[PDB]
Amino acid sequence: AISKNLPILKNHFRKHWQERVKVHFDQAGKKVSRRNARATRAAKIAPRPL
Amino acid sequence: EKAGHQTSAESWGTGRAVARIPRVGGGGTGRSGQGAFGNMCRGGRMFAPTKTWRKWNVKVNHNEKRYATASAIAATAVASLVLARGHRVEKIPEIPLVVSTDLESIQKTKEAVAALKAVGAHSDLLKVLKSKKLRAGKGKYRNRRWTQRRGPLVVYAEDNGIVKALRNVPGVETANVASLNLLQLAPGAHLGRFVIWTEAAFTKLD
Amino acid sequence: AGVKAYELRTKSKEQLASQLVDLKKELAELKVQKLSRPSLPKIKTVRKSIACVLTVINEQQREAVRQLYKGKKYQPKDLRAKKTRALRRALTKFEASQVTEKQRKKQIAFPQRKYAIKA
Amino acid sequence: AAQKSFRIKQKMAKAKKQNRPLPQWIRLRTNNTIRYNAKRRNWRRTKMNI
Amino acid sequence: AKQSLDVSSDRRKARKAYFTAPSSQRRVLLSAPLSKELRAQYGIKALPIRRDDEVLVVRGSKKGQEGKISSVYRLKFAVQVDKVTKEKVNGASVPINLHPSKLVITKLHLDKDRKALIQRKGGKLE
Amino acid sequence: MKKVEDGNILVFQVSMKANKYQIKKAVKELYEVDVLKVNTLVRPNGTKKAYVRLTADYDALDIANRIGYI
Amino acid sequence: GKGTPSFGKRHNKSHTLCNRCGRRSFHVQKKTCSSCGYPAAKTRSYNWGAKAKRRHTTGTGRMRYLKHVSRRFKNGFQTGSASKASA
RNA sequence: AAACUUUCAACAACGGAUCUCUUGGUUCUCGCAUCGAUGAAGAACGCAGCGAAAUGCGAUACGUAAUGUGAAUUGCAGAAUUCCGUGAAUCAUCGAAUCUUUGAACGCACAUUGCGCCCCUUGGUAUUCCAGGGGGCAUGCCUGUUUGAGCGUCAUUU
RNA sequence: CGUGGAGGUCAGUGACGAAGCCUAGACCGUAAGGUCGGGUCGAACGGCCUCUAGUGCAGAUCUUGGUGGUAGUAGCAAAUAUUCAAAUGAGAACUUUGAAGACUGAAGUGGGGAAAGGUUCCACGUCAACAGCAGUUGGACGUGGGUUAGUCGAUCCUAAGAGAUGGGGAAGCUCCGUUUCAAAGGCCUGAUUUUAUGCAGGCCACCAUCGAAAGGGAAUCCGGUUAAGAUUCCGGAACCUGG
RNA sequence: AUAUUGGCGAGAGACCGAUAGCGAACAAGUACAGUGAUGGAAAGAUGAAAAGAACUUUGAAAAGAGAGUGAAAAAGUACGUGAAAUUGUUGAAAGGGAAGGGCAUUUGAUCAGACA
Ligand SMILES: [Mg+2]
Ligand SMILES: [Mg+2]
Ligand SMILES: [Mg+2]
Ligand SMILES: [Mg+2]
Ligand SMILES: [Mg+2]
Ligand SMILES: [Mg+2]
Ligand SMILES: [Mg+2]
Ligand SMILES: [Mg+2]
Ligand SMILES: [Mg+2]
Ligand SMILES: [Mg+2]
Ligand SMILES: [Mg+2]
Ligand SMILES: [Mg+2]
Ligand SMILES: [Mg+2]
Ligand SMILES: [Mg+2]
Ligand SMILES: [Mg+2]
Ligand SMILES: [Mg+2]
Ligand SMILES: [Mg+2]
Ligand SMILES: [Mg+2]
Ligand SMILES: [Mg+2]
Ligand SMILES: [Mg+2]
Ligand SMILES: [Mg+2]
Ligand SMILES: [Mg+2]
Ligand SMILES: [Mg+2]
Ligand SMILES: [Mg+2]
Ligand SMILES: [Mg+2]
Ligand SMILES: [Mg+2]
Ligand SMILES: [Mg+2]
Ligand SMILES: [Mg+2]
Ligand SMILES: [Mg+2]
Ligand SMILES: [Mg+2]
Ligand SMILES: [Mg+2]
Ligand SMILES: [Mg+2]
Ligand SMILES: [Mg+2]
Ligand SMILES: [Mg+2]
Ligand SMILES: [Mg+2]
Ligand SMILES: [Mg+2]
Ligand SMILES: [Mg+2]
Ligand SMILES: [Mg+2]
Ligand SMILES: [Mg+2]
Ligand SMILES: [Mg+2]
Ligand SMILES: [Mg+2]
Ligand SMILES: [Mg+2]
Ligand SMILES: [Mg+2]
Ligand SMILES: [Mg+2]
Ligand SMILES: [Mg+2]
Ligand SMILES: [Mg+2]
Ligand SMILES: [Mg+2]
Ligand SMILES: [Mg+2]
Ligand SMILES: [Mg+2]
Ligand SMILES: [Mg+2]
Ligand SMILES: [Mg+2]
Ligand SMILES: [Mg+2]
Ligand SMILES: [Mg+2]
Ligand SMILES: [Mg+2]
Ligand SMILES: [Mg+2]
Ligand SMILES: [Mg+2]
Ligand SMILES: [Mg+2]
Ligand SMILES: [Mg+2]
Ligand SMILES: [Mg+2]
Ligand SMILES: [Mg+2]
Ligand SMILES: [Mg+2]
Ligand SMILES: [Mg+2]
Ligand SMILES: [Mg+2]
Ligand SMILES: [Mg+2]
Ligand SMILES: [Mg+2]
Ligand SMILES: [Mg+2]
Ligand SMILES: [Mg+2]
Ligand SMILES: [Mg+2]
Ligand SMILES: [Mg+2]
Ligand SMILES: [Mg+2]
Ligand SMILES: [Mg+2]
Ligand SMILES: [Mg+2]
Ligand SMILES: [Mg+2]
Ligand SMILES: [Mg+2]
Ligand SMILES: [Mg+2]
Ligand SMILES: [Mg+2]
Ligand SMILES: [Mg+2]
Ligand SMILES: [Mg+2]
Ligand SMILES: [Mg+2]
Ligand SMILES: [Mg+2]
Ligand SMILES: [Mg+2]
Ligand SMILES: [Mg+2]
Ligand SMILES: [Mg+2]
Ligand SMILES: [Mg+2]
Ligand SMILES: [Mg+2]
Ligand SMILES: [Mg+2]
Ligand SMILES: [Mg+2]
Ligand SMILES: [Mg+2]
Ligand SMILES: [Mg+2]
Ligand SMILES: [Mg+2]
Ligand SMILES: [Mg+2]
Ligand SMILES: [Mg+2]
Ligand SMILES: [Mg+2]
Ligand SMILES: [Mg+2]
Ligand SMILES: [Mg+2]
Ligand SMILES: [Mg+2]
Ligand SMILES: [Mg+2]
Ligand SMILES: [Zn+2]
Repeated sequence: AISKNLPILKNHFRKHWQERVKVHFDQAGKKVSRRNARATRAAKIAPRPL
Repeated sequence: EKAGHQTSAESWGTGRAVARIPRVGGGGTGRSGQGAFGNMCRGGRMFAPTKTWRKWNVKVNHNEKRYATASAIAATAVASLVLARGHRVEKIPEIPLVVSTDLESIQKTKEAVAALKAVGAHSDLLKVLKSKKLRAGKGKYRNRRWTQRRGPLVVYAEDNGIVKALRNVPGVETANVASLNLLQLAPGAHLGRFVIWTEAAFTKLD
Repeated sequence: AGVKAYELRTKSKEQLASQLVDLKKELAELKVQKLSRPSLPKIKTVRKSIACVLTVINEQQREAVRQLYKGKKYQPKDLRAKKTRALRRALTKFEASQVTEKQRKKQIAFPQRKYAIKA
Repeated sequence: AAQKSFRIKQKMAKAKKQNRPLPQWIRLRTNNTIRYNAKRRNWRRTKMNI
Repeated sequence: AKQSLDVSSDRRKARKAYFTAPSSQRRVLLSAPLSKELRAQYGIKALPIRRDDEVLVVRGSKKGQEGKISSVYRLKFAVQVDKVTKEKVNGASVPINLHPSKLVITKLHLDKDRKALIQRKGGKLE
Repeated sequence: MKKVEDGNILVFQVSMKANKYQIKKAVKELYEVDVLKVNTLVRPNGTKKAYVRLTADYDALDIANRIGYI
Repeated sequence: GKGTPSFGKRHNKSHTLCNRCGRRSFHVQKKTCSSCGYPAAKTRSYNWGAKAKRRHTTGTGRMRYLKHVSRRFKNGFQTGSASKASA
């Protein structure tokens, strides 16, 4: 489990990491609603800025 | 992720004249005794069950997308490339096709189609339509049922009704110069779309 | 046929109690018949009829009680709104809108001002 | 049995009732799909575990 | 193409929604276009098919024939015409099931409501 | 029916919730009839049956085809 | 004769029917049901038994009441009656 | 030479691959915040003119009331008054009800359709016994009401 | 080279027949394979440039399913035994009736029950499967009918034991304790003659409850009756408990 | 602003395509095993339409043979296509203790092409 002239790695995957994977699939969606939210707020907040 | 794995199946170990895959517990049911978990077992679990954290998107160097999109734009002149690409343009006056900015203001399909005809797009439009076939795949029942060719792609500078006047005629796409997409400029990675540029749009290019 | 409800609701508290008995006599008899005829769906339309009357009877007795409580703490739990168990124990709008003596003074003195940049 | 509890009798009674063939007119209905009584049951073929 | 965020071109979603639609919805699905005569006469293109309407098959084998709708067989998504039938080998007769989109309405049965329906689609009536 | 001709007994399927008292009164009240004694039993389809013996003042058989069955 | 001849004396129930879950898992001498826990005020379950859990959760049954709560919610828990109209 | 065995084919068997289907599954994303002592989730038993399931319901039982729609339901029988209408429907909606025996489950029990107590009422010549109808009686804790206990302890009696 | 999906294209193939399967017919390739004809079939499908992977089977005592040879073979031989005739029926070694020969030999192959089963009971109908030959028969299939209680049991009582309660442990699911370090309750009648039940005596301090269809225990017998119930019906004659 | 393999409601996919996909596309957490905790299946497709085979005939019947329906019965509620192992019949051939295979040719059967 050691060979060749390779660098030594430190890949911390010995816990059940497959259980705590966050894939930001929702990246586009959260942008949208982020934008949407600001849009309501501007509305709501009358003429004040944001 | 939990599939194939919803069983308390133990192996029976050796000495029972039968191979050692885990087997369903208990009895009175015929499921019982059957090979479990294994990727080769009916009802098993697949080999290396697919994950969602697989990569799906790809990062291209921003500058290289541009190299491509630029390159791609340049091919939509080169009439032979356009020709090679499908795209009925033996009949069109000259390439790049520039068309009056009046286009952008047309708000009626019929009228828009009319224009497109007039400036030479007729035979390409008719090429879609004559081209609609049933997707050969299983794809045809995953919301991907029909098929057909790409029409002309109409670049404008200002949407004064045009993107809407065209949004219903088969295969015609529209694009604001300021965007311009590599996927539309070279569909399926073949260079040379039939582009009809409004003047307005053509001058903005530069 | 089949008795209509909006027709029941004009009959008296007891012109209704009677009609319920008549149906019961009928329905009873109908069942005596049921075991001679090979099929007796007419029976269905009189056991529905009974429901209807009973409904109307219980209906009007509730509207009776419901009113002679209307407007006072304490009316029978089953005329009280249903809502949700939690919804029921929610702070009332009043006891929730409640504002400290020193707070209202502050709210009065400096409230969020409508303002605008640009100019 | 012999001396049974009313609970068990009841259970036994409900069981008598469920023990008849498919009523043959279901077979006639539009889209009818049931060929026969699949959940049928015999006294000397399957004990009903009380 | 669809543009709303509340309509769905999902085939699977559609086929279920068809086959599992309630009696009420099947009524409207079982529409039947009005006759050229009737269209210009009420200014209406089509109508959910009533029972005792008067109709004309304009497709299929029973093309050309006419009669009164005897039942709207909603359960079967099918319409029956008193007059359009099969005679089995044993001479007993059987109603042939007709799709209202293959008929044309030639006289409406008319209600306060039916009139009202026509009025609502911006129609006009004789 | 034999009980009704020969035994002067009306036989009823009768509420499982109801006791010998209540069967007695209910019959009494529903049929003008007077009642001697009331044997009951639970059928094997889980419904209850009343063997209802009338006093010898009344002819149940007579009574039967007044209630309407025969 | 630990086999069949011993099997022949099997004729006394260890569990009867269980009131709360009707399961023939009510251990007579222990006077508790091995499925649901009755009479333990709480219903027996375990997180190592997900299949079991699934066999008995809300929804496996009639939801005689919860059925209607989402409709009721949808309408802001409206009280009173619907009025009238035309056609 | 036949039978037999073997091989190829044709037709016919067995069996259910393949191809084409898909009211299902999977995964992603978006929106939302609502179980229960006002008896939840769950259980048992029942309910249809003809049902054993599934689905629905609760002795008002594949349903009652209401509202929208505007003529069906349909396997057969049926109604027939339900059709220019306070009105069809195994429709939709749902704001009003009914909701057996149960279950945290609450009078006590429960391998029992087991056994009490209180109020109202009816019947039986009955404040006391029996029977029918209705309404009630768990636990911990909070605020309050009332009745109390303790030389814990104050004051007031003559 | 070959498969499933994706972008592009050939305005590709097709109900005048797509795909699939069959075919000691044809042709191309060293090969993976590709192409055609004919038959069967019935709704879709392919070439090329690219993209992509749950992408190629003879094996893993591989997984599921299907099938052989074995083989019309081993076998269907424990429990003494069968026989003649009629009737029925398409059909009778096997059903029914009669005759005969036997058996069990009251420590029963008799007459009842407890556990357990749950309708098998009974009648009518009836043989597709089932009863390792059969079947006209059946514990089968179909359709129906049938289980009657003041006295028989339960229900009451207590047994080993189980187990709430004031409490005491335990993070807690809960564990301990069963009269335990508890302010633990209900009875007889007077007081009422506003009025129904407040207060007048005095007791009584027992301190939950579950736990026996063989322990304890209030009381029914004979005769007759049913296709199938009977100390339960009917007949007659009793007895117990409450009032 | 953050989380969310649960619940209610929605739009999707270079996803799986009935031994796959969730265990369940079906009266599936069913039927069925187990004292119990628990275990836990198989199972979709006639046709556009039942038009689901009137009638005759042999039969105790099931059915067969005719007829009939239908675009088709080379779709008959054993139901689309209907491979393989394996089977029956028919046809052809070979066979002195296996069979199959390689190079070659005889013989039989079958066939492409190319000729003008
Ligand atoms: Mg990590
Ligand atoms: Mg490790
Ligand atoms: Mg996520
Ligand atoms: Mg900010
Ligand atoms: Mg795993
Ligand atoms: Mg082996
Ligand atoms: Mg799987
Ligand atoms: Mg394919
Ligand atoms: Mg294509
Ligand atoms: Mg754009
Ligand atoms: Mg109605
Ligand atoms: Mg309240
Ligand atoms: Mg068994
Ligand atoms: Mg319309
Ligand atoms: Mg149709
Ligand atoms: Mg007499
Ligand atoms: Mg009794
Ligand atoms: Mg034990
Ligand atoms: Mg215990
Ligand atoms: Mg409890
Ligand atoms: Mg010779
Ligand atoms: Mg053939
Ligand atoms: Mg397939
Ligand atoms: Mg199809
Ligand atoms: Mg999906
Ligand atoms: Mg979305
Ligand atoms: Mg639960
Ligand atoms: Mg139903
Ligand atoms: Mg009906
Ligand atoms: Mg109205
Ligand atoms: Mg509804
Ligand atoms: Mg009620
Ligand atoms: Mg309790
Ligand atoms: Mg009780
Ligand atoms: Mg207090
Ligand atoms: Mg005080
Ligand atoms: Mg390749
Ligand atoms: Mg491919
Ligand atoms: Mg794939
Ligand atoms: Mg071959
Ligand atoms: Mg060739
Ligand atoms: Mg061909
Ligand atoms: Mg073909
Ligand atoms: Mg087809
Ligand atoms: Mg490639
Ligand atoms: Mg796969
Ligand atoms: Mg693989
Ligand atoms: Mg290999
Ligand atoms: Mg293989
Ligand atoms: Mg190998
Ligand atoms: Mg193998
Ligand atoms: Mg043989
Ligand atoms: Mg032999
Ligand atoms: Mg032997
Ligand atoms: Mg012999
Ligand atoms: Mg012998
Ligand atoms: Mg013999
Ligand atoms: Mg002897
Ligand atoms: Mg002896
Ligand atoms: Mg014997
Ligand atoms: Mg006996
Ligand atoms: Mg038994
Ligand atoms: Mg029976
Ligand atoms: Mg018998
Ligand atoms: Mg037979
Ligand atoms: Mg048997
Ligand atoms: Mg046999
Ligand atoms: Mg036989
Ligand atoms: Mg029977
Ligand atoms: Mg006794
Ligand atoms: Mg008692
Ligand atoms: Mg304890
Ligand atoms: Mg006891
Ligand atoms: Mg005893
Ligand atoms: Mg005793
Ligand atoms: Mg006797
Ligand atoms: Mg009798
Ligand atoms: Mg007997
Ligand atoms: Mg007597
Ligand atoms: Mg006497
Ligand atoms: Mg006395
Ligand atoms: Mg989306
Ligand atoms: Mg599967
Ligand atoms: Mg499976
Ligand atoms: Mg499906
Ligand atoms: Mg099965
Ligand atoms: Mg099939
Ligand atoms: Mg079909
Ligand atoms: Mg034939
Ligand atoms: Mg055709
Ligand atoms: Mg064909
Ligand atoms: Mg076919
Ligand atoms: Mg047939
Ligand atoms: Mg098919
Ligand atoms: Mg076939
Ligand atoms: Mg040969
Ligand atoms: Mg050779
Ligand atoms: Zn339980």
